[PDB]
Amino acid sequence: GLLINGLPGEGHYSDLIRMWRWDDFLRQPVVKGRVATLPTTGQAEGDTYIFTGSG
Amino acid sequence: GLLINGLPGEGHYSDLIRMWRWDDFLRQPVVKGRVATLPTTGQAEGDTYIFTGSG
Amino acid sequence: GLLINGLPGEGHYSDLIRMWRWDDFLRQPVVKGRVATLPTTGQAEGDTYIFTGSG
Amino acid sequence: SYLAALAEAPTSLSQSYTLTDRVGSSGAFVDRGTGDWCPTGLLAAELPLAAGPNVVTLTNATRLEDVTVGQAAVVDDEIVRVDAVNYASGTVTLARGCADTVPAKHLAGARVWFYDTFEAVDETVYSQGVTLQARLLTNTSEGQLAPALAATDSLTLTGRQGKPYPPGQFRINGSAYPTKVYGALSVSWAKRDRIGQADQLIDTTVGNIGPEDGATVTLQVYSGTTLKRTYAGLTSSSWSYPLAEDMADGPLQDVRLVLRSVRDGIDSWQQHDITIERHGLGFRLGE
Repeated sequence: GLLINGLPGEGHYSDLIRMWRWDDFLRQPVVKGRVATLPTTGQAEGDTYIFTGSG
Repeated sequence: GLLINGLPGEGHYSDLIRMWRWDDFLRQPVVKGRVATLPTTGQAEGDTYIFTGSG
Repeated sequence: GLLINGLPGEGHYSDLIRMWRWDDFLRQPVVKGRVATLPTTGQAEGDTYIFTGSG
Repeated sequence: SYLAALAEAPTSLSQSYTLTDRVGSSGAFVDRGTGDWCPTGLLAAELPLAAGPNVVTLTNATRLEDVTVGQAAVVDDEIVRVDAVNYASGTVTLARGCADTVPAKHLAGARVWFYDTFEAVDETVYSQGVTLQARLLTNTSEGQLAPALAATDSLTLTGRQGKPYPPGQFRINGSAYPTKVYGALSVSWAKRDRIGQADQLIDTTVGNIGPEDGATVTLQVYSGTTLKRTYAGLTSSSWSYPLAEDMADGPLQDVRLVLRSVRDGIDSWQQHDITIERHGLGFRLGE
């Protein structure tokens, strides 16, 4: 149980960008592959890798 | 078929409250269990029960 | 990979109504059937057909 | 309460005028003294609601030469301070919201009185709520005006000196009288003590000058026409709308802010009142 409600409307634009980007990502939850480290190169929009690096 | 489009620009803060609630809640549509009555105690954020009471 | 981010705030109303309609539709992604042509009659809200016409 | 009168010379051959007044609508007028002519002028253009110095041009100005910087000028129901004077062009700079007054709209043609050092005062003390009838009689080397030809007027006392001063610097989210606020509502007010200020004229732009013994701040929240929330006993210099009532009242696109100071149930004569428009997430997304 976690929550993001009641944003002070001063920082409302950041939350608006959040609603834009996450909603855009929600078309299909697909991962190109599991990775133990963040790909430092060769990544762009539409690339989703499961970051399972120790931590 | 239903929609939530038609509404004035006055009372839509509740609409966006609901947009912050539903979207975040839909991370994973999981129900802790089916209930024929609303749990009157011992419930908090993250608790979802299918209210399947008569009616 | 695609995005709908960073629009000029002047026209944010159109894309907000957009995301509202899409969120409303996301309750259950159901298609009444597959159609090679857009139904020209007998359609209303809640009717979803897969437009798989040539093109 | 004390009574004062101001007048303009009808002719260059008039030296001064006599003050005659009586209590109520019955009785015999008792001479109270004489006073000189008060310099005055007419505003050529409207004076917008804005704190700090403002440049205004005066038309039909009289005795503009004798005006001095630092004097107290009263127009309609606002007391202002003169910062600069231009004899030739009759353009002066006025400090808005000074003493126990707040800025207000003044349409073109409003009369400005530089009453400082040019007012006739009746030394007798009168209690609040009493209605007076007074007349001004012109005096010339040829004699005095016959009372039958003197105009009559009435005034209702309101204990102006008794009431506490209203709050000063009224800034909302860092802006003065803004019509645009992005979400969170922050209102800042200044604390004014009449005793400490004494004869000094302090405008709204100045900061806190300390509170007055037994004086607090009260705020009223309205829904445009209806009263929804009322916060009293405020002692801080800022207030924010609690999140608890935001859902109950929902979004309030049109919010009326009313600010005043009250001590022992004594409300200030004047107050602030503006209807502001809110913007941000959940406010005005019809466009």
